[PDB]
Amino acid sequence: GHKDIQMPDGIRREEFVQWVELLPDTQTPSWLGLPNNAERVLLTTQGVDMISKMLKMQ
Repeated sequence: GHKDIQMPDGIRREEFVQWVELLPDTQTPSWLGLPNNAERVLLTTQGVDMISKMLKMQ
């Protein structure tokens, strides 16, 4: 949505590390700049891969 990642104001290493630890832990592909549906495409690809492997399994 309208939310965006804000860069830390700290000047030392420890502040940056503390910012990384505090990251929301809900990463979406839009963090990287990709569209949010890239994750859905990847999941679809992995599902088809699992289907292919289990088909090879019998």
